[PDB]
Amino acid sequence: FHFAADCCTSYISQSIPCSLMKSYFETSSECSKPGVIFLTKKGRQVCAKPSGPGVQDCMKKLKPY
Amino acid sequence: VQLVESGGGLVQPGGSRKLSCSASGFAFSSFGMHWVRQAPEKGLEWVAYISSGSGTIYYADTVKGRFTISRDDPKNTLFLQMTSLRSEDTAMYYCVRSIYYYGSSPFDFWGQGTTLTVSGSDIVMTQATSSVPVTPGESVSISCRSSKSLLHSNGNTYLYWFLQRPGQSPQLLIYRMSNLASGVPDRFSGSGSGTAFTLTISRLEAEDVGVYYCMQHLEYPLTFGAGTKLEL
Amino acid sequence: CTLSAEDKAAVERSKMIDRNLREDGEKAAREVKLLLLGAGESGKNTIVKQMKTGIVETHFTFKDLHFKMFDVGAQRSERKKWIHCFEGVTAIIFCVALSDYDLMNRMHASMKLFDSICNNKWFTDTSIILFLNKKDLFEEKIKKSPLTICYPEYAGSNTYEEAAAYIQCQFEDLNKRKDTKEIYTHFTCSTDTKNVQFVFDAVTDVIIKNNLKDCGLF
Amino acid sequence: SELDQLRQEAEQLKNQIRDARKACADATLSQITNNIDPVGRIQMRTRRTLRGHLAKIYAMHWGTDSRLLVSASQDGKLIIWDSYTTNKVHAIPLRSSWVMTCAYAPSGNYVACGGLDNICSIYNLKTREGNVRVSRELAGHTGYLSCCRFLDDNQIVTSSGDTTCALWDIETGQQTTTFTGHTGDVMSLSLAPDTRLFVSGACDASAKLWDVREGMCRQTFTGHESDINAICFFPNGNAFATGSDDATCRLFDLRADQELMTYSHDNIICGITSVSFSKSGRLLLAGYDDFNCNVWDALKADRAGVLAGHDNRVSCLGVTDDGMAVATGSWDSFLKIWN
Amino acid sequence: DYGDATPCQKVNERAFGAQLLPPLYSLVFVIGLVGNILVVLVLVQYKRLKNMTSIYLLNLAISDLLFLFTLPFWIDYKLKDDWVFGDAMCKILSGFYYTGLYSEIFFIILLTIDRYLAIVHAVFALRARTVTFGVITSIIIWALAILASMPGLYFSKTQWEFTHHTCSLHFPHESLREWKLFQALKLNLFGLVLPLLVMIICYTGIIKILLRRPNEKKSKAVRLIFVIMIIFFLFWTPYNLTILISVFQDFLFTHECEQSRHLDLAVQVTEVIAYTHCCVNPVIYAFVGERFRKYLRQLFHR
Amino acid sequence: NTASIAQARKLVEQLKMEANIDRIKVSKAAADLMAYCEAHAKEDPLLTPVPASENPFR
Ligand SMILES: CC(C)CCC[C@@H](C)[C@H]1CC[C@H]2[C@@H]3CC=C4C[C@@H](O)CC[C@]4(C)[C@H]3CC[C@]12C
Repeated sequence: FHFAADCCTSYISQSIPCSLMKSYFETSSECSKPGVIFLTKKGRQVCAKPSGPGVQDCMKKLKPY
Repeated sequence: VQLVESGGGLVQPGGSRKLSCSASGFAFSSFGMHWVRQAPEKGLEWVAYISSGSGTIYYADTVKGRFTISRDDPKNTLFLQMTSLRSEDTAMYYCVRSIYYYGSSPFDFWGQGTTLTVSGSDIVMTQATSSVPVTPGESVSISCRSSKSLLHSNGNTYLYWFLQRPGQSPQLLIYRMSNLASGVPDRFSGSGSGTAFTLTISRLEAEDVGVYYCMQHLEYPLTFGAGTKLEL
Repeated sequence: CTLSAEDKAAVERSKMIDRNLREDGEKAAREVKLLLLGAGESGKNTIVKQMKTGIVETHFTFKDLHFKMFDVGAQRSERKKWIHCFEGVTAIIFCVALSDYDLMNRMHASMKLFDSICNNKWFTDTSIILFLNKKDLFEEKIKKSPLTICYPEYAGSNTYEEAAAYIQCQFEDLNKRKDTKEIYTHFTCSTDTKNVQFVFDAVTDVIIKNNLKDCGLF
Repeated sequence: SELDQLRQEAEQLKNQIRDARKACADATLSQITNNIDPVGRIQMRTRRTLRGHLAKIYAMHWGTDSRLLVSASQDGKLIIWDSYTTNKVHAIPLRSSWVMTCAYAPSGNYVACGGLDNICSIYNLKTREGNVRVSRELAGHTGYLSCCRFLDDNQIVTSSGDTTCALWDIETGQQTTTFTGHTGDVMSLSLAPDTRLFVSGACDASAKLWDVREGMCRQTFTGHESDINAICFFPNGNAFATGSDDATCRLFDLRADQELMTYSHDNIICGITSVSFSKSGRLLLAGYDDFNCNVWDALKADRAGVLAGHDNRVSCLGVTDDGMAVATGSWDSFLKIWN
Repeated sequence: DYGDATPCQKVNERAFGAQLLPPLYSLVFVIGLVGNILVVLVLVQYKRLKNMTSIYLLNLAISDLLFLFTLPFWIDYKLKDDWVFGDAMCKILSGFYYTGLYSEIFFIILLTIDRYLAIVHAVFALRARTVTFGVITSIIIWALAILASMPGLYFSKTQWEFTHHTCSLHFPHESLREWKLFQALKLNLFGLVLPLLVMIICYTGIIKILLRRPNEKKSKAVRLIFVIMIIFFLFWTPYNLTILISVFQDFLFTHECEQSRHLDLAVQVTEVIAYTHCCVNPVIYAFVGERFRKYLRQLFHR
Repeated sequence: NTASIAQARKLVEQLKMEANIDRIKVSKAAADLMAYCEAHAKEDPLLTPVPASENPFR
């Protein structure tokens, strides 16, 4: 029904230090470009590619908890 | 109405033979067809059944897996395929017509049969007599007994009576207990109560001598009695 | 199931009877049934001979359609008692002789029969294929005998086209249900080949209207 | 003028008959059954529904054993039904599909069929070949067959739309006696319980009582305003009920010779297609074109019940000889059994 | 430090969707159920005059109900903005939604071909418009509708998004765009091009025949046909265009998720109409006909 | 017309014989019919329905 899920339009250029990041998310297919949401202690979320350097190993580390 | 059997003869054990039954003079497609054997000295034994339109098929437990029944309705013929023939299969085979609906008379016409020579829950019916010396003109009472009552919730008692004259095929006499068959004199009568069954013959004739068989038609397999023979 | 072996064979025979009654009904449902009707001494026999004691049935085939025609002539009994047997006929062929105007007046008898048939409660939605026969003899006679003797109010010349159109309109004005049933009119002679095709076209229109009612467009 | 004198004599003879009847009518049936308790409300439920006819059902007839039915439809088939199990015993393809009547012989060996072909066909049910065969075609009527009833395996009475009835010997296929005297189409027959007499109603609004052996009319009964479609003897054979297109049933007594009762209601304006009695004769059952059947108290003229459940005209009725069940047939293609 | 990229936070679109979509669906669902329940009731009532057209109309009603089943779940979702259902519930609902759409379109195609065959080939249609062929083709269409719904079955998922829970499709990475196109091309070549092509080809012949020998009931039917074609086109075309635009939204739009917000809004608004076609459907194919009106009136009387 | 003379003669022949009938009073016929209905009241299954056990169509 096209929930119009929150989506990403720009990506972080640096490799993620995710010690600042409590959680992760992979965007809904309603996006044009696939993306990953990261949620922070300071609380402002950011976006990164699925193929990013730190994103893969960190989401493996930062599994549902 | 004619049913002419063909095939038979001498066959070696473990072989195969095909028996044919050519029907003429009746509406063959409308009729279910049975195969019944008679051992060289024993009584009748029901072998196989194919219904009208080939919808249902039954076999005896002693031939299941070795014998096959088919009907070619357009060419008016019934076929039995026999494989792995044993010594117990030596018998004369009778092709028997049957029709089923309210008020019909099943097992009413028997073929002439062909001779084949080979080189637990069943309802058991006992005719506790093998010979009855008789004289013309007197009354005769033959009996059959059933392991379970042949009376049904329908009110129908499924007891058939058959007569085999010497050197002849069996004839239907009483089809559903106390119903006289077609072309049978009134001398014959039938009575019974659930498990005990009596066929009464009045003003006995010389033609009436033969072997009398009680049969059941509650469920399959169909079981014949041992037979009672009338002398003189 | 609490049925004997013989009861089960009886049920199996009953189901075989079901199958064949269904096959027979399906075969019947592809059939075009025609009620052939009209006054005596008309071209009805000519129509029958061109297509090919109580009811007489004729069967013919045309363009993969099979037709059954029921001549109910020779049934001199009260029509009201058996006409409802033909409720559900696809069409009624009605034969009227054009030569019968100058022969009560016989053409007026044909009109009385047509009026009684067309406005019958059993044929409210049944179409009529009207055949005006013997146009050749009508051509000959229209010279000697005017149409005024049959129609007092006729004000036309003794020509085939005008008098024939007058007769056709006179018959088609007897339809009191013009919004429910069609009348197909054909002008045929003793020697024709196109009568079967005209009946085919009219029956095709009737089938198409029935299919429109089934599909939901009507 | 012989004709004028002859017409006069007919007139005074009719006046004499009317006078002798008015003399006999000292009291009415409604004045003698006024002390009789009503039957109450009669509710009957469909117990079986017989499906397989693919067209309008015109006639049915119970067998004397009270299980088997014969049913005739415009689809060109007779069906012999087992009423207890709903199984079809036989299906008989008819040579002509325009059937209007069917009969089942009291012995159970034969069924009769006829209609717009002006022929009464006798079909043999019990053959050595195990099929149903046409045993005979009876030709000789010049109108359609409207009813037929067996007296025995070898005698049948038929009624025709040629204004006449006929008694046929089946072996030779010949009419042995013809009954003339109706001036309109004869619609229905009914045989007396002893089969010495039979009544026939016709489209002249008249019912005639005939003696079968002698072959001549005994009595004529009038009173209906329209065509009589159905007729039936009372169980004992001393009365009969007729049903017509004027929405009325009338009970006539043979020995009194008058109309005896009228069964009608303001809410009914349709013709009556069929009538039948119950075994006691206390109930008269009628089928209407209003798509249902009414059960009347035949002695008090009250409506005792209704059999609703058909989607079209109730074309035929039948009460079974042992009295347990009613069968209704209809133009909706279905037969129903009621208890 | 990592403060460069932020997601767009389409909050106002949630609010305005909450305003429109739940109330609109509350009516679409109820009127659709009324229409389709009265349809299946009138059918499966005669059990006599049931031909190929009745089979196809019954399966169209079943497809409509199968679609309508999923709505109350999505009003619940849009009202709470919280998926309170299981993962398997999303699998089942996605399958139901996709098979409902595809089967509805295919059964409209079957009804149109049925009419074409009955009207243009009325003599041939005597030996072809049989109930057995209706059932065989209906099962083949149902199987094709199930087959077209497989991606929605396999890929649908659930994830907990930050104080709420979402139900979505979550196609595999590196083939998102590829997959999306395929999912759009199914709906646009089996849901727009094919049904309009079939409807035009059949209805040109049907109109050609009904224009010969004109009558009042012929012109009424011709106007009804034009109404059917126009309703289907205007109801279904904007949905397919919105899906195509959404597939390639990154190339088309210069300023992303400023106009893309309005794109999502347009997609929701258009889906409203595309679903409302499910309710206009039983009126077009059942109510307008005389026999169905007759049978409904008889059911009313009893 | 001689045919009508004959038809007429027949009609009279029939009216005479239908006139000479020993009719009984309507009251006695009504009483007999009512007595028949009273006599066979208990044997009529449609008027006094039987228990479902002995109803063959239950
Ligand atoms: C999405 C899943 C769970 C449901 C898929 C629907 C299929 C499998 C079911 C639902 C609708 C059903 C059809 C509904 C009605 C008809 C018409 C009937 O005359 C033949 C059977 C037929 C064709 C049914 C067969 C079974 C069916 C095809």
